[PDB]
Amino acid sequence: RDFNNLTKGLCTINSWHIYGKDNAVRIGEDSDVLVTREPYVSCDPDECRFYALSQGTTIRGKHSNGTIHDRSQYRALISWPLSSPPTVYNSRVECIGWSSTSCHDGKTRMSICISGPNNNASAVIWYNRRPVTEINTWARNILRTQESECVCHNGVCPVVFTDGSATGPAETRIYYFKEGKILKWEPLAGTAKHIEECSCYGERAEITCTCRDNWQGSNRPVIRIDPVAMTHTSQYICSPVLTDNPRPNDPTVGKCNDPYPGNNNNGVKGFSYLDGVNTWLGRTISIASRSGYEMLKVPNALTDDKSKPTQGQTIVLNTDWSGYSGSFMDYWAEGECYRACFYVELIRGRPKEDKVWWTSNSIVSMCSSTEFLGQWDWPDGAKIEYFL
Amino acid sequence: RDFNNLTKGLCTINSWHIYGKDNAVRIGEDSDVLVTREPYVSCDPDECRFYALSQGTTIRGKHSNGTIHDRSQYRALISWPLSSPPTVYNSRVECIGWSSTSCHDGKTRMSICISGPNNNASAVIWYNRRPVTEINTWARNILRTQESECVCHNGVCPVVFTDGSATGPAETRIYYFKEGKILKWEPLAGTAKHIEECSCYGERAEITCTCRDNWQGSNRPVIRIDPVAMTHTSQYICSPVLTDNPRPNDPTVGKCNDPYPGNNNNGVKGFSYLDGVNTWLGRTISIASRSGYEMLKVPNALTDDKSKPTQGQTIVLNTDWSGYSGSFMDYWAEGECYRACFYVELIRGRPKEDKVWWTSNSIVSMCSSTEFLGQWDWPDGAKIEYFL
Amino acid sequence: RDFNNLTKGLCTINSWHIYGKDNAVRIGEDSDVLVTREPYVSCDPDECRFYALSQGTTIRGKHSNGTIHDRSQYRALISWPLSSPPTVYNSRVECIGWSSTSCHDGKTRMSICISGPNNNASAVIWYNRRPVTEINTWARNILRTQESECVCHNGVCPVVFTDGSATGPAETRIYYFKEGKILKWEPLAGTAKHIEECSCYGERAEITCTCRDNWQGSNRPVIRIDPVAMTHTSQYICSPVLTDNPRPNDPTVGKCNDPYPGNNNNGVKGFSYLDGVNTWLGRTISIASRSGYEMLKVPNALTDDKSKPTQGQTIVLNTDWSGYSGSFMDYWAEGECYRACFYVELIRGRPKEDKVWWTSNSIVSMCSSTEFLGQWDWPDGAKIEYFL
Amino acid sequence: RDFNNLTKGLCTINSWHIYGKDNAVRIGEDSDVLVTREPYVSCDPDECRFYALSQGTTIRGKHSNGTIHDRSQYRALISWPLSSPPTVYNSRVECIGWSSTSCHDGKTRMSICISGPNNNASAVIWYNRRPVTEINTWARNILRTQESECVCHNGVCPVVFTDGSATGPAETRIYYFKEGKILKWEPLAGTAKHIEECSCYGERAEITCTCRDNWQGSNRPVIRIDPVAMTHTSQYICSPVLTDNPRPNDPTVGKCNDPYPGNNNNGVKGFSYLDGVNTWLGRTISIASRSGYEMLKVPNALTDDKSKPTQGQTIVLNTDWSGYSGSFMDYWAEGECYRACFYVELIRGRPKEDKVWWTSNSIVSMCSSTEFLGQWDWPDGAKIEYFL
Ligand SMILES: *[C@@H]1O[C@H](CO)[C@@H](O[C@@H]2O[C@H](CO)[C@@H](O[C@@H]3O[C@H](CO[C@H]4O[C@H](CO)[C@@H](O)[C@H](O)[C@@H]4O)[C@@H](O)[C@H](O[C@H]4O[C@H](CO)[C@@H](O)[C@H](O)[C@@H]4O[C@H]4O[C@H](CO)[C@@H](O)[C@H](O)[C@@H]4O[C@H]4O[C@H](CO)[C@@H](O)[C@H](O)[C@@H]4O)[C@@H]3O)[C@H](O)[C@H]2NC(C)=O)[C@H](O)[C@H]1NC(C)=O
Ligand SMILES: *[C@@H]1O[C@H](CO)[C@@H](O[C@@H]2O[C@H](CO)[C@@H](O[C@@H]3O[C@H](CO[C@H]4O[C@H](CO)[C@@H](O)[C@H](O)[C@@H]4O)[C@@H](O)[C@H](O[C@H]4O[C@H](CO)[C@@H](O)[C@H](O)[C@@H]4O[C@H]4O[C@H](CO)[C@@H](O)[C@H](O)[C@@H]4O[C@H]4O[C@H](CO)[C@@H](O)[C@H](O)[C@@H]4O)[C@@H]3O)[C@H](O)[C@H]2NC(C)=O)[C@H](O)[C@H]1NC(C)=O
Ligand SMILES: *[C@@H]1O[C@H](CO)[C@@H](O[C@@H]2O[C@H](CO)[C@@H](O[C@@H]3O[C@H](CO[C@H]4O[C@H](CO)[C@@H](O)[C@H](O)[C@@H]4O)[C@@H](O)[C@H](O[C@H]4O[C@H](CO)[C@@H](O)[C@H](O)[C@@H]4O[C@H]4O[C@H](CO)[C@@H](O)[C@H](O)[C@@H]4O[C@H]4O[C@H](CO)[C@@H](O)[C@H](O)[C@@H]4O)[C@@H]3O)[C@H](O)[C@H]2NC(C)=O)[C@H](O)[C@H]1NC(C)=O
Ligand SMILES: *[C@@H]1O[C@H](CO)[C@@H](O[C@@H]2O[C@H](CO)[C@@H](O[C@@H]3O[C@H](CO[C@H]4O[C@H](CO)[C@@H](O)[C@H](O)[C@@H]4O)[C@@H](O)[C@H](O[C@H]4O[C@H](CO)[C@@H](O)[C@H](O)[C@@H]4O[C@H]4O[C@H](CO)[C@@H](O)[C@H](O)[C@@H]4O[C@H]4O[C@H](CO)[C@@H](O)[C@H](O)[C@@H]4O)[C@@H]3O)[C@H](O)[C@H]2NC(C)=O)[C@H](O)[C@H]1NC(C)=O
Ligand SMILES: *[C@@H]1O[C@H](CO)[C@@H](O[C@@H]2O[C@H](CO)[C@@H](O)[C@H](O)[C@H]2NC(C)=O)[C@H](O)[C@H]1NC(C)=O
Ligand SMILES: *[C@@H]1O[C@H](CO)[C@@H](O[C@@H]2O[C@H](CO)[C@@H](O)[C@H](O)[C@H]2NC(C)=O)[C@H](O)[C@H]1NC(C)=O
Ligand SMILES: CC(=O)N[C@H]1[C@H]([C@H](O)[C@H](O)CN)OC(C(=O)O)=C[C@@H]1O
Ligand SMILES: CC(=O)N[C@H]1[C@H]([C@H](O)[C@H](O)CN)OC(C(=O)O)=C[C@@H]1O
Ligand SMILES: CC(=O)N[C@H]1[C@H]([C@H](O)[C@H](O)CN)OC(C(=O)O)=C[C@@H]1O
Ligand SMILES: CC(=O)N[C@H]1[C@H]([C@H](O)[C@H](O)CN)OC(C(=O)O)=C[C@@H]1O
Ligand SMILES: *[C@@H]1O[C@H](CO)[C@@H](O)[C@H](O)[C@H]1NC(C)=O
Ligand SMILES: [Ca+2]
Ligand SMILES: [Ca+2]
Ligand SMILES: [Ca+2]
Ligand SMILES: [Ca+2]
Ligand SMILES: [Ca+2]
Repeated sequence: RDFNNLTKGLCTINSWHIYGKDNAVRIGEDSDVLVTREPYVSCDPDECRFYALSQGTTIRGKHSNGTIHDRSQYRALISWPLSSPPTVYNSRVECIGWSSTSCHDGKTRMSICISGPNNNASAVIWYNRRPVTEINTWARNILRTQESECVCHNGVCPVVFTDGSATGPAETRIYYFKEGKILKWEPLAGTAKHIEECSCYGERAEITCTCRDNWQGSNRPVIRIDPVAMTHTSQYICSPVLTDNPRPNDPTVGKCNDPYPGNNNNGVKGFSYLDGVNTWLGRTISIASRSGYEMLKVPNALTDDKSKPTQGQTIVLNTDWSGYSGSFMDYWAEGECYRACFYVELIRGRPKEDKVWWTSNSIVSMCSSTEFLGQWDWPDGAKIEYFL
Repeated sequence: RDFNNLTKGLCTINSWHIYGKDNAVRIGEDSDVLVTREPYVSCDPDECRFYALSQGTTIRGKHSNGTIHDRSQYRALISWPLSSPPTVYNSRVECIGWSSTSCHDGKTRMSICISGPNNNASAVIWYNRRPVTEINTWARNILRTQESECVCHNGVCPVVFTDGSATGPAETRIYYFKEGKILKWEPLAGTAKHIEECSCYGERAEITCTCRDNWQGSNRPVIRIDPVAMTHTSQYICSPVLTDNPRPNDPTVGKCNDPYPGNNNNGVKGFSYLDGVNTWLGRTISIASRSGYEMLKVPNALTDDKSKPTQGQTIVLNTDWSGYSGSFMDYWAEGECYRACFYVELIRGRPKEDKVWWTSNSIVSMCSSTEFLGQWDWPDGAKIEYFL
Repeated sequence: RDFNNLTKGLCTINSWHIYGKDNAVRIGEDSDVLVTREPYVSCDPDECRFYALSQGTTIRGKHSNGTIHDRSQYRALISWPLSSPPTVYNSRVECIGWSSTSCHDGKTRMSICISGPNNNASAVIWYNRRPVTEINTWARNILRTQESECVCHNGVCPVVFTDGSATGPAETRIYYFKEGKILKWEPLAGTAKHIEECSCYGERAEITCTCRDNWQGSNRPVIRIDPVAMTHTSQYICSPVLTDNPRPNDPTVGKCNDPYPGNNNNGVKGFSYLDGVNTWLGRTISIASRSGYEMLKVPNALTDDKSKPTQGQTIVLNTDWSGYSGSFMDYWAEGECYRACFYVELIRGRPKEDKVWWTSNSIVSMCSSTEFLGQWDWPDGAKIEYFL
Repeated sequence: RDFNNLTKGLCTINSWHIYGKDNAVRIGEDSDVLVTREPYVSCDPDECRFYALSQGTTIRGKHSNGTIHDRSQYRALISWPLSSPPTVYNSRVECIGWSSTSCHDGKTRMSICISGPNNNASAVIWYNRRPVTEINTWARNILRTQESECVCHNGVCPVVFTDGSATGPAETRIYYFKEGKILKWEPLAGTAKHIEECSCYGERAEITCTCRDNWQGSNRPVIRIDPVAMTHTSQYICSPVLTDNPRPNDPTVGKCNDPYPGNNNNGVKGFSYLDGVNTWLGRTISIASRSGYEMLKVPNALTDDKSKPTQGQTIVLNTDWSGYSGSFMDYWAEGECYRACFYVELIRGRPKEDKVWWTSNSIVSMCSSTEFLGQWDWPDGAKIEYFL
């Protein structure tokens, strides 16, 4: 109807309740479930759906062999009903490509897919399910974007892209789209030194993105965007509670304007909700691999370089595989505040489970509760041996 | 449009006509049908659908091994088109969890799913397909609810929950929700001594629930709710025609305010329509197991401790497996009265049929007729041997 | 919107064009297609769909063994998109039972399914997808109905039922329903001596049904109904071009008011369009079995006992299996006349092809053209050997 | 709402961006994907879908054996969601037949399917999903049409048909339909000597069709239609850049009004966008077989007999199989110009890959960009060996 405006603040997060879970790998053992990875969740004014990058083959299909690879001509951004698995028969293709983002502006949806060879990729921006704008690679080195939803404010939907090295300085740009057209773009500014896969959310006319510094940081870079002025700033989460992976053990003091050292050229897409005392960080339990997942309440994590946890909640046990994680919220829910939500990608198969030739995942998603709810762990649930 | 009000009385039940049957286990022998249990039926103003707790795997899938277990992280409340089987491709997830209830208030639907470990479960109340309220376990011992539809009156939808022992006194609460928010809750009152899995229906601004006294009763406890005053009473069906299972043989006089003895710590979800002479009780034919199913007209069963049958109808032969049963009605049908309906869960597999490693069910459902219709029996129809 | 009225006459039939074909058995060899039989086609104001009695199992499923049987608790009337096959995932259950009819009155649809044991069957009449009326068996000997669409005029939808012997006089009734309620019913009148499976159509406020005299007639009985006066007449098609099956060879003079002799206690559901010179009869090519299918223009067939063909069109070769056939028309099409249509059930499996343990069918459907179109034959197309 | 009018001109084509890709053969290796061929794409005012001629069997199905054949009673025009594969469960049958065309006029869709034996075929024209007009074969030698979308202007939708020899002069007709009824038809005029499978598009009240001269031409015949005057002209693309297949090597001067010689009695459906300097031609890279695919910017190709490429883009490598290609545009997109689009049919199986007994394809589709985008190649992606 009218463009949505980020007029509410976040609800108080006292715990996390189960929101969605598709048990895709369990079900796909004996049904036509597509192989995927890089999932996320995004809402329309009347529905919330699961999203992911399909690999263009079912898990039991022979073409599942080799799906550990990230970029192929057989990938596409698909969406499907909440908590259902991504099947051949219920998956709606939003666009073709191996890197994506998508968000609804209140009137209709914008989806972006990047495709092409490493030195000649291009982004196609779709709006109202039609292609509207295209952007060619500017650094000719894997043009790539969020892998989770973007956020809109009065028609303006900022999106973070990176083109260039994954192990040195790269060329990150913040594009401001409206109805799929480019209003403006700016090069990354601030103190974040490397940006990849931003996880964003909005509240009170401000959009916050927690990203991945693949080059040197084990703390996460943060980009805060003003969608009206179409400007931004960047820094790192100050807190010593490190949230990338792999990462060194937690120190007692973090870094606010530089990558916290110890691990180079690697990382995992992640997220956080930075809202004063109502601050919660997500991270893998393991400092070595994408194992387990927990939420930690770390008051003022963004600005306090000595901030430590005051509460927490385990989402996935350290004895279970996790993966990417990102933020989304139902901006069209009732009430006076936006309920923070996130999803965790539960990766199965290669490289951790190499008895199978494929790599896929299932999804688990939670939203915040003002109650202090009891906790459960939520594993993918499949038995690899069944696939042998 | 407007909240539905229970303005009609029940139609006269002179017999039962076939309403729906999904033949899920038969069909699922060679199609992607989800393993389920704890099914029910519930209507929206423009459609009636089947509901159940999925086990997050197909019947032929290898992950079907172990589905005799009731609570796992892979369960979810799903709904699907009337008389179709619950397939991977047509099942809509309403929420995640291992205990549920759901009902439409005339404007939109409220669904409730409980999840978590035994000592830390929580209920999430969804309204208009969005999470609205959460309730943490109060007795830290398997927070659980109806496993069949709730009933609404002018926006108020009462729901019965139990937390605590299944073999001694527990903490049952009646919650009064409106638009997914809690208006009030009260602890169970009256003479019912233990409450589990209430089966409810409404007529003339009163909601009647027939439940399961797992601890000591072979007669069924009854909770009658006033959704306007938001108050209730409880007692037992007085009739000597005992309807739980397992149960002792029928005596000549029942008990009105105490559990009828003979069988402890066990039972099955069941239901009844208590409307003076127009009273009909459902029960398994077997007093020992979930075998067979019959409807018995027992005038004034609720208040007459010597009431015996005056008419009956066999639904499932004693040589066929039955299971849970519950009430629902299409509150949005035409006419001057509400047509009583019920479903019977036809459980197949473990523990009765242990040649297979799974446990699932199909559904059969009937509604009342003012005619005196001929009767047929309605078995699940599948051949276990085909699954070997 | 408003009830449809049969205000148009039939279009001139100069030939038949292909309308729909689902290739169900071919496709079902490797997909989840339900076993069916007794199919038909019926239109809603905005869509035309295929209908049939499912057997509650897929063709490749092990439960397909035994589907030669006509009445079981696993059957149901299902409908699905035009020319798609009846799959587990796209079939919508209209009601439960082993004999049916269905028709749209312009506002909504009425569907009728009969179920139960041979001596205690009952019909449930659904309207607007809700059960409204029930009728108990009156002769306690396989209450049965059309197996093809009924026809409505200003809300009144007549339906022909038969209860009683299939090899002697039976009790046939014409019920006049409106909004699923019984307005009136009358016992069969006229000279038709036995009635089963009527195939009907309407034009100019008159409904014509061509049925099956199972007891003695090889010519087909005809019931003409006035839906306003709610009265009818019956006779036989006078023409010597005999259209039931099995049947004796064609004579030079038929019978107008009595069954044409030669074959007893057997037959096949069939149809015709009786409109003066614009008269076309359908029939199997074989006089011995349900083999082949042809349309013959037989001017004044209904009233001329010496009428012979003046034109024809082969639909299915005598070297291919056919089966039931019936009439339907899209009463909501544009133009000044109703275009006559029909379907032919292409039965595969038992008893003619007993190397497989199942019995199913596919559907082929045609409508009339005012052009004189070239002809093709339309076989089921499946290879039984593939199923071995 | 109102009939669409071709009021815009083509957007400037500076490159081609990926639009859709269904990876049908890859996915169908382990899911119920229908065997097809002769695909295309066509838009409705609110959705764009993939179209193709099904073979009435899945790829893994045993009935896939023999699908190299073009005309059978088991074929049908089906459509399905953009970039999804054509599955048994998501494919909507538009009509029955082995040659087709389809287009939306702004209000509703017209679909045409031709069926029958070679000497007695007939076309049935459907409008608003109902059969409206039928046309009998006029030359009794494989009545055939476009195999890609038609184009409408103010309700008038011209369609090119050919009946007669494929290796000598034939009888081509241009039919002008409106609401599925024939307004007028004319015999082919101009200098094109043989016409088959026209690929059309519209801009500024003119419809341009690039077809296939199967008899003698390696250059492509072009028919330009005035849908208001309902008249046309025909010629050949003058350019020496030859675009049919097989074909001789490119000369330095082409032919404007006669077939360019060198290859007889063969060809492939193809297309082009003829718009002055904004002219782009599609063609297989191989001059011998349906291998590879490229787009070439050939300014004034239609009228300049010496025109050579000034820019290009590879779509499919010469080491990958291609096939048919055709034009379509989303006439209902926003903006001031129509964005040129095309699809390429990626044929797999027989005759090029005869280790399998079937012939099918997948689809890849692109639209133009005003940017100069980097290029990628888009193969079908399946491994034939997996099917052995
Ligand atoms: C029923 O359900 C309820 C609701 O969930 C359950 O109650 C919950 O219980 C949780 C577990 O006990 C609890 O979560 C913990 O909260 C701690 C914060 O609370 C405590 O501190 C504050 C502040 O002084 C007090 O006010 C408060 O009262 C508590 O005492 C967190 O500190 C916990 O997280 C830390 O521990 C877990 C291991 O359990 C780690 O995985 C996590 O990463 C944290 O520890 C690491 O990081 C810190 C920060 O840098 C380091 O100091 C520390 O050494 C650890 O570092 C190592 O490990 C990390 C990760 O592997 C690695 O990166 C690093 O390098 C080091 O190797 C935890 O979050 C909930 O808050 C609580 N909720 C409520 C409402 O009560 C209840 O138990 C359930 N009931 C039953 C019967 O089960
Ligand atoms: C065509 O269709 C029609 C329509 O369905 C068919 O007609 C129906 O026929 C039914 C079966 O005959 C009939 O159902 C029975 O009705 C009895 C009530 O009617 C009779 O009593 C009244 C009152 O005096 C009379 O007015 C009336 O005229 C009749 O005489 C019920 O009593 C029957 O239920 C009892 O029997 C069945 C076994 O058949 C048990 O399964 C059931 O539980 C009841 O019996 C148990 O319970 C009582 C109550 O405590 C005990 O007293 C008794 O000993 C039994 O207890 C044992 O078993 C239970 C269960 O296992 C166990 O818990 C306990 O411990 C003990 O071990 C039955 O309901 C329909 O009413 C009738 N309908 C109509 C409209 O006529 C017709 O036959 C069909 N035609 C054909 C040709 O098939
Ligand atoms: C391109 O397509 C066009 C369009 O379809 C093709 O043209 C069509 O060709 C058809 C076949 O030739 C033709 O159909 C036949 O029409 C006959 C009627 O036309 C003739 O008679 C009239 C009247 O005098 C003339 O005006 C007219 O010009 C013709 O001469 C029918 O009589 C035909 O049906 C009879 O024959 C077929 C066998 O071919 C039987 O299957 C059928 O049942 C009819 O014969 C039986 O029944 C009669 C009636 O009782 C008996 O008299 C007779 O002995 C047969 O009885 C035996 O068989 C039956 C069935 O098994 C059994 O029950 C009984 O006991 C006996 O054993 C036939 O319908 C179309 O009308 C014609 N259409 C047009 C517009 O022209 C064209 O050929 C195609 N082109 C190519 C190149 O292929
Ligand atoms: C990142 O992406 C960008 C964007 O895609 C990439 O840049 C693109 O690069 C393309 C390949 O280099 C280029 O495409 C070529 O363009 C040529 C036209 O440009 C040139 O000429 C003009 C005019 O003088 C100049 O202005 C311009 O600057 C260039 O110099 C075309 O001529 C090319 O097509 C010809 O070559 C290809 C083989 O590469 C053939 O397949 C094709 O059919 C053409 O050649 C045949 O046909 C002609 C015409 O008759 C004959 O003269 C010739 O001998 C060939 O004939 C044989 O082969 C055919 C086919 O098999 C057969 O039928 C015949 O009988 C003969 O056997 C080609 O289209 C893009 O334009 C360019 N785009 C842009 C915006 O720059 C960039 O490289 C990528 N970056 C990286 C790092 O990869
Ligand atoms: C979001 O905020 C903008 C204010 O900028 C609102 O957009 C005014 O809205 C009315 C109705 O659409 C128009 O008459 C104005 O011209 C609108 N736009 C602007 C840019 O001034 C918008 O309505 C708000 N969204 C919601 C849901 O209230
Ligand atoms: C079919 O015929 C009946 C005439 O009997 C029409 O029903 C009059 O229609 C208007 C609008 O619905 C009302 O004000 C009258 O009272 C209607 N009914 C009767 C029974 O008199 C009906 O509209 C016709 N159907 C169509 C499509 O025109
Ligand atoms: C466009 C692309 O390839 N994205 C990939 C991303 C990228 O490699 C990383 O951001 C370092 N540059 O890494 C991962 C990953 O599981 O780690 C998966 C993504 O598919
Ligand atoms: C929440 C839960 O576990 N419910 C289970 C219920 C419960 O055990 C009983 O109410 C006794 N407490 O029993 C049964 C059962 O088939 O008997 C199945 C339910 O899944
Ligand atoms: C209700 C019922 O059984 N109908 C059956 C019908 C019936 O036997 C016949 O009308 C003679 N009475 O016959 C046939 C048949 O293929 O011949 C199939 C139907 O399923
Ligand atoms: C109606 C029909 O058969 N069309 C066929 C067409 C035709 O043979 C050609 O136009 C020469 N006449 O050829 C091809 C082909 O792959 O080459 C496929 C089409 O199915
Ligand atoms: C089918 O059922 C019959 C009868 O029970 C049995 O003899 C036969 O072996 C069965 N065949 C299969 C393939 O199940
Ligand atoms: Ca399968
Ligand atoms: Ca890092
Ligand atoms: Ca009990
Ligand atoms: Ca007969
Ligand atoms: Ca040629």
